[PDB]
Amino acid sequence: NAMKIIILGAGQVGGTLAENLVGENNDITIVDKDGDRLRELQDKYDLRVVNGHASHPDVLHEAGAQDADMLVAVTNTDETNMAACQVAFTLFNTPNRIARIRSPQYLAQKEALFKSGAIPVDHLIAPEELVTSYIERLIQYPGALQVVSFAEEKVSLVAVKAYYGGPLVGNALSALREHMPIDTRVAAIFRQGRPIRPQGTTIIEADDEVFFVAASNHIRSVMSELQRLEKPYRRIMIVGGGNIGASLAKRLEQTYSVKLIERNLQRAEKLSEELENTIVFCGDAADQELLTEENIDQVDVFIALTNEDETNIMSAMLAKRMGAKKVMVLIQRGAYVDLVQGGVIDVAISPQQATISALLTHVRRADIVNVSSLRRGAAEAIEAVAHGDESNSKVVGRAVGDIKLPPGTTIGAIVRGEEVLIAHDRTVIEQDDHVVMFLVDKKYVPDVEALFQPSPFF
Amino acid sequence: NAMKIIILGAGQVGGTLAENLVGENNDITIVDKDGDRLRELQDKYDLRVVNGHASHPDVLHEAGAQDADMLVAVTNTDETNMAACQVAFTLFNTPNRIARIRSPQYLAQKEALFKSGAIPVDHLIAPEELVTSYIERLIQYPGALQVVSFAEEKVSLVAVKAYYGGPLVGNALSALREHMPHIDTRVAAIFRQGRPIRPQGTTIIEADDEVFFVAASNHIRSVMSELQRLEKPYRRIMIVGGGNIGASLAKRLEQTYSVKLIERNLQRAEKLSEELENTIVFCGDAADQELLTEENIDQVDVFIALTNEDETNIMSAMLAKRMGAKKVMVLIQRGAYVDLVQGGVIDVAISPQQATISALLTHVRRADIVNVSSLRRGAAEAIEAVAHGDESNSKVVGRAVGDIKLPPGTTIGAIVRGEEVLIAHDRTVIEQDDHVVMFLVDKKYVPDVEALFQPSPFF
Ligand SMILES: [Cl-]
Ligand SMILES: [Cl-]
Ligand SMILES: [Cl-]
Ligand SMILES: [Cl-]
Ligand SMILES: [Cl-]
Ligand SMILES: [Cl-]
Ligand SMILES: [Cl-]
Ligand SMILES: [Cl-]
Ligand SMILES: [Cl-]
Ligand SMILES: [Cl-]
Ligand SMILES: [Cl-]
Ligand SMILES: [Cl-]
Ligand SMILES: [Cl-]
Ligand SMILES: [Cl-]
Repeated sequence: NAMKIIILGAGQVGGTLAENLVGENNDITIVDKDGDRLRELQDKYDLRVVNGHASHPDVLHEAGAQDADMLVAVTNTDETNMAACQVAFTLFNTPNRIARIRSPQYLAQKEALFKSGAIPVDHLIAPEELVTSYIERLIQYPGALQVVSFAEEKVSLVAVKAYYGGPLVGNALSALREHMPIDTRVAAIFRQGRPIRPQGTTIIEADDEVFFVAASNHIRSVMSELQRLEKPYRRIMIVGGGNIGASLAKRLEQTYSVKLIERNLQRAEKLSEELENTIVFCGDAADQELLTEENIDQVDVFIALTNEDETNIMSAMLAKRMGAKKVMVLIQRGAYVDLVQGGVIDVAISPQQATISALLTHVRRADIVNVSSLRRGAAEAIEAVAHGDESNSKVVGRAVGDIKLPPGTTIGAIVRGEEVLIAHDRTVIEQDDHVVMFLVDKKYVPDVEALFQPSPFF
Repeated sequence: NAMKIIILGAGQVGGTLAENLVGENNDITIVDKDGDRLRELQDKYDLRVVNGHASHPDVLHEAGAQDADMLVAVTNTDETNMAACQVAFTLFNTPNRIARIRSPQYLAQKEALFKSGAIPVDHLIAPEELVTSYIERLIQYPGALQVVSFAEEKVSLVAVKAYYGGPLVGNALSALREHMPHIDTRVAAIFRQGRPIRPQGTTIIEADDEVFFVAASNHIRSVMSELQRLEKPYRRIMIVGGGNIGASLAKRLEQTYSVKLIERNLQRAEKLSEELENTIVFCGDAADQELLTEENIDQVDVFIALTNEDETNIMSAMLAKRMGAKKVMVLIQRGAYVDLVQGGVIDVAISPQQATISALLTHVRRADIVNVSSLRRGAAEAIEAVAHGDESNSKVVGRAVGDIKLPPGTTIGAIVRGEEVLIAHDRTVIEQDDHVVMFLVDKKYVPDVEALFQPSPFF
C-alpha cells in the first residue's frame, strides 16, 4: 500500500527529494552510478539503492519500474532524463513520469515535444524558468522577501523583515490581531537562524522574518493593511548575462530602468544588441568604480545571477554596503539559501531549491500532505487534505481549537474549494479542505499524515 | 538535385563518413559542439557545419532537418542519438534516421523500443554486434582476410592470399575464369608487394598476392569452395579479452570450434566460466608466454585479441604469431591504424569504426547516394554507382562495358539489375538504373567515375 517512487539521480535534488519523501507511506528507490553517494544516502535514510545508468532497461527493472507509482528523472543530463521516461513508459508502463529539463532549446518546443506524446514526460521541471519567474514575482510585491507557494495555488505566505521604527516591531501577536480585525495572521517567524512557533505571547523584534498567510489574490492588500507594501521599484541592476539574467532583463526592461553587467565581452555585445531597452555593460560584478559611475547608491534591487556563488555573494554584499536598497543572489544549494539570506543579503534563491519545490507539488506524502516552498533546516510549511466525511475522519467536522496537533505545529489557514479562510479556534474543518500548517520540526509530518488519514485507509 | 545528409557528431565515424560521401551530388552538413573539429573538417572537405548540441530543435533546424534526405546520429552518447531521432521525426519529419547504439541493454529490447515506433530510429547500428558478426564471418570463410558486401547484400567480395601449391599461383586471370566455368566470379583487385595492381586477363598471380574475388552473395561460398579454401577449416580458437565482443564471440563459436578464452579480471572470468559452458576460461594476462605455452599456442588456428587496449591486442597477437599461432587478429579502435597494423605478422585488424562505417554504407548505397570505400590495405577504392537516365540522358546507358571509356585503373566487378547480379564482361550492356560495383587502383580518379555516371546535362 505505500506509494513507490523511483528517483533517478543521487545529486543534491534527488537526495533532498528522498529526504522529504521517505516514511511509512512512501517507499523510495534511488538510482545513480556513484556508489559512494548511494551508500551515504542509504545510511541516512530508509531507502533502496540501485547502482547503474538510469535509462537502461535492466537498471529500471531492478529499481522496480514495473510496479512503481512515480518516476522522477533528475540525472546529469536532459537526454538521460528523457530516455529514462521513454524506456520506463515503453517497457514498464510506469505512471507519473517527471523530468528536470535545463536546456531552453527543448523548452521552446514544450507543446510539440512533451505534450503531444512524442517524448512521454508528464511534467517538466525547468529550474531556470522557475527562478526567473520567482524573482519577477518578488519584484511585483515591493517589500516582500519571500513568497511561499503550495500545491494548492490559491494560498500563499508572504514574508517581511521587521525593523526598528516599523509598524510590526514590539507588538505581541495577540495584540496584532486586535489592532487590525485583515484577512491574515502570522504563520511563522524566523529569528537569529531559528524558527519560532507563532503564539499570542510572541513579540515581534527587529530583524525577525515574519511570514503572513494570505490568499494569493490578496497579497498586496494584506501587505498594504500591514503598512508593509512599498512603492514600486524603479532602478534594477543585474549582474550576470546568462540564461536567467538575460531572460529577467527582457521581462523587466519595459517597466523598470534595467542595467546589466556581463563579464564576457562577446556575450555583452550580443545582449546589448538583443536587449533594446536595457543598458548593458561589459565589466566585473564587484568593481567599485563601475558601481559608483552607475549610481549604485540609487539602485532599488541589485540582482547577482552569475554561475559562481562566491561572485554573487561578494558583489551583493558590496552593492548593499554602497547603498543599493535591496540585493538578491543566486546560490546553487538550498542549505546555503538559509545561511546567506536574512541580513545584508535580502533574498537568496537556489535553482535546486526551486526544482525540489516544483517536484513536491506533484507528489503527496500518504496522498495527504504537500510540502510547500518554505523549507528551512528542520522547519517547513505544508498543506494537508482532509479526506472523508466526519464519520470517516478524525478532523472533518472538528473545530481547529479542539484538534490536537503535534508539537511545534500550527494551523494558519484553510482552502475550501475557492475560498481562503484564515484559521481561528472556532473554524470547523470540512470534507476536502486543504489545511495549511507550519511545523518547527518536520519530523512531526508523519504525525500530521496519521491525524488526517481517513477511515477507508485503515 | 543534391542528396542532403546530416551527420550528427564530428567524431571519427562522422568525419570518415564525410569522406566516403564527398561528391558533387552530396550536400553534407555536420553538427558538433567542437568548433575546431568542425573547422578542421570544413578546411578538408566541401561541407557545411553547425556548432551546437545535436538533439536541440534549433540546431536541427539550422542543419536543414526539414529538407534532409538522411540523418546519421553518431554523437558521443546513445541518449543524444535517440533524442535527436525523436526530435527530428516530430518537428521536421526527417526521413532515413540512422543511429549508432553502443549499449547492449537497449539492443536487447530493439523490438519494443525501436521497431514499435516508440523511439523512431529507422536503422540501428550496433558496433559491438557488427564486430562480433564480422569476426564470425571470417571464421566461417577460412583463408579469408576480408569480406565485404554491396548492393543490399546481393554482391560479395572476399580476399584470399595466394600460396605456393594453391590453385591461383602461376595462372592467368583469363585461364582461372575458365577453370570455374559455371560459377561466375572475377578478380576485383590485387595487392602485390605493398601496392595495388590492376587485374587484367594477362595478369599472372604470384605467391603472397592478396586477391579479391567478387560474386553474387548467392554463390560466393561456391567460389571459396572452388578455391580450395574450405578444405581445411579452423579448429582451435583462442580469444583474449572477455568483454562484450569476446564473450559474444566465444558463445557463438564454442559448440563448433574448440575455444579458449583468457580474461584478465577475476570477477569477469568467474562469470564467463559459468556462462560459457563449452569454452575453457582462464584468468590471466593476454601476453603471458608461460600461459600461452601451457595452452599449446603453437597448435592454435586463430588467435583473436579483443581486449579493451589496442597496445595489449597488438602485443599479444605479435607474441602469439611468434610462438606459432597460425593466424592472429586484433581489435583496434582507430580505422586508419587498421591497415598500418595488418598484412605481415598480424593477419587482420578489425575496428568498430570500420564495421560501423560499412553498415552505414549499406544504407547510403541503398538510398542511391554517391559513395566510395577503401578495401583492405588500399587494394582498391570501391564504388557503387547508379546509371541514372535513359540512353540520351546518360553516358553509359545502352553502351557495352567494352566501349565505355573508364578512367585508368578501373575494373567493373558486377552489375546489379533489379534482382539479377551479372558479373561484368566487356560485352555486358549497361541499362538505366543498374547499380555498378567498380574498383579503382588510384583514388584520384574517383571524381571521374562520378562524372561518367552523372545524368545530363553533363556538367
Ligand atoms: Cl537496496
Ligand atoms: Cl516592522
Ligand atoms: Cl495581490
Ligand atoms: Cl539546477
Ligand atoms: Cl530545499
Ligand atoms: Cl484532493
Ligand atoms: Cl557552413
Ligand atoms: Cl511512447
Ligand atoms: Cl592460391
Ligand atoms: Cl578475373
Ligand atoms: Cl602479372
Ligand atoms: Cl568451417
Ligand atoms: Cl608487420
Ligand atoms: Cl531520363
